[PDB]
Amino acid sequence: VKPNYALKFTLAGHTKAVSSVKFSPNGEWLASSSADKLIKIWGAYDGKFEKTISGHKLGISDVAWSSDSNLLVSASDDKTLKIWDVSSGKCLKTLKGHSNYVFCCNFNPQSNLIVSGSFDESVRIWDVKTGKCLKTLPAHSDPVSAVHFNRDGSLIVSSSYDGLCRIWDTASGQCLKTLIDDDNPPVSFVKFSPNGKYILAATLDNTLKLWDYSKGKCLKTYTGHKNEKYCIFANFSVTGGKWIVSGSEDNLVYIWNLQTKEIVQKLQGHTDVVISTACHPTENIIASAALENDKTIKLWKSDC
Amino acid sequence: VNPTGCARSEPKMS
Repeated sequence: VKPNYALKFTLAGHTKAVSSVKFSPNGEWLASSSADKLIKIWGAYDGKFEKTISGHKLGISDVAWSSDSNLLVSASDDKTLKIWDVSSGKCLKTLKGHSNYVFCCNFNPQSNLIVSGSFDESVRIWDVKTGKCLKTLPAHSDPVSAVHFNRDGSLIVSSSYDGLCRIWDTASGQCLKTLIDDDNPPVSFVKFSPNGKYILAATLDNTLKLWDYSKGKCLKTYTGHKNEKYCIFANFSVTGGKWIVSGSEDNLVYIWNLQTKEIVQKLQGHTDVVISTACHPTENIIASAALENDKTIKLWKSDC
Repeated sequence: VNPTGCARSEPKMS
């Protein structure tokens, strides 16, 4: 049965483009990052402003939660990542090493490691406790648009404008597999699926694809949206109907049926590119965020 | 610099 996501709250406060929103694993909070150099924390269910976290010298392209909902990591144009204690709002560590904008980041499930991708075309693996880089992977031949650990942290998937998705062995940093397209469009986002066996990849030819990791081939293709210019997050929605969720450059949130690939909803309201969406871990709630003409985050709820 | 303030909000060049 098709979802009926409806706008419940609009979250204002950032002063430039929002870049990324993420729900805490415990379901309590939403974190947002922005080109305004700030991270903001909001109540996950009602969008209530909680706090602002500051320290980066330039704008931020991504933020991510640790598994216990206590830490954040952010990726900044200032060429660093920062690890934050959410409760105090203080910077615990500044991760230095990248030679150009840091674009994407994630903790592993154990949350002892952070992975980052940068416009310097590398992927780095960092130790959370020491704040020091463990491995630098010569991952790609163009900017790295996304990085994500699998469900036991043993694998990292990375994507790049070079047209490749690569899967890396976390422990050794060595490449296990490269996912290949003849037509080779820039890859703007990748993420492992909730069951651990698929990878969802966005390409800048208005397409999302679900890849079978084991077989190294595409299973599902999702189209209808607009995506040629920005690295827009995408998600698996699993709390109710099994959907794929993405932002779009026509200012809409798109929701597809994972199995049938049919568009089941388009959420209207934003007035600029929807750069980021996230799905609540237990409730049927979507967060979306938009670029500079809008600069708000919206919370949508569905009955199913 | 990225005129919009961060890499992700900057449109990709050809």
